[PDB]
Amino acid sequence: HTGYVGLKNQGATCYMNSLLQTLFFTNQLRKAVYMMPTEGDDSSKSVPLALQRVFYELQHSDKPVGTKKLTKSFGWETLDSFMQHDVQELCRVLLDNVENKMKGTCVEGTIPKLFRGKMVSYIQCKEVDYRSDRREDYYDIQLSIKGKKNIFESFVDYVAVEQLDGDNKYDAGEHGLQEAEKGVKFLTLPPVLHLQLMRFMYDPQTDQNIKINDRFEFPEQLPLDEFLQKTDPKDPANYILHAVLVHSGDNGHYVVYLNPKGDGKWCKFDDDVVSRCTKEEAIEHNYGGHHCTNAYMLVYIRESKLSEVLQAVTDHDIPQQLVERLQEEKRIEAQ
Amino acid sequence: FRVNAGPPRC
Repeated sequence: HTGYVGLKNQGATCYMNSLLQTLFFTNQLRKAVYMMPTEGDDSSKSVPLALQRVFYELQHSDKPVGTKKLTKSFGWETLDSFMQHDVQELCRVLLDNVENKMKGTCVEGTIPKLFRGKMVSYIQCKEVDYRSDRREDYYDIQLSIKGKKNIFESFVDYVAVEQLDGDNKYDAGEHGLQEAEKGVKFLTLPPVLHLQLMRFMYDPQTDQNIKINDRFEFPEQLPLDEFLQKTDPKDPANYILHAVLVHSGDNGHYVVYLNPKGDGKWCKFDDDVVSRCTKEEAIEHNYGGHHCTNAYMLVYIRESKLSEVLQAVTDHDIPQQLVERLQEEKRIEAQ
Repeated sequence: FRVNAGPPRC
């Protein structure tokens, strides 16, 4: 059909399937996952082992792939589990498990190398001369949509200066209570940028959460060099759109649009159905307007790292011991 | 504000 296989819908996994494909086509991450020393792990208790199983099935199987073992592995079985969490939190669970299992191994540091960026959070008072420059690391960025036309305005809002004035002034300690400014500036941007849009806000005296189906534009190519304190020639902050995680409905149907090779040949992944689609269906048709189908997550890849992030993955990159273990489990399932 | 659907978180 398309050389790509889908994932079976077996429950209220919601965004999970959409996330998995996005993680599966992060080829460097997939090859890193394949090499994790999971030989001694418990099959039904190891999240990395479940992820290796899922990636192997997505790469080799011709039939839709199931995720019961994975969902049992990270223990999201309560009724509201997927509804109570967001995609960032599930991605953090999976990647934290993977990174921790990679600690003390030959594939250590892959997660920070692919998804970690550096940020500066600053607080400076206008009256007294004091400055706090707490430095923070990030693996995902949650951009606001309400009132923002496109990604550029959302980023401007993210680095916007916030005024801490009377009745909300900043305690400068030795300098006493002072009026100040709080803000955030970007130091670095990861090779793989996980942007999540904020399409649900609390509404008092109402149904407590209304879906924000407002129009919001995102470009195929995202220049973010202007949002860095110090730029760098020969490595500009130009990013290529890679994944578009889309939701239809209200407070739903979750579908992921992906061009795995970064060539602009877009595909639609609707659980077990993977088809070819236009760029317009993947980008223009998911801005939102007045329908209910709009994008909630964007995944960008830096232009200078595309080839390394999207390394071609052959069936030989999977360690033969892992292949034997997975084949053994498949044999038992067949019997 | 929230990115996905579900119960309120605020």
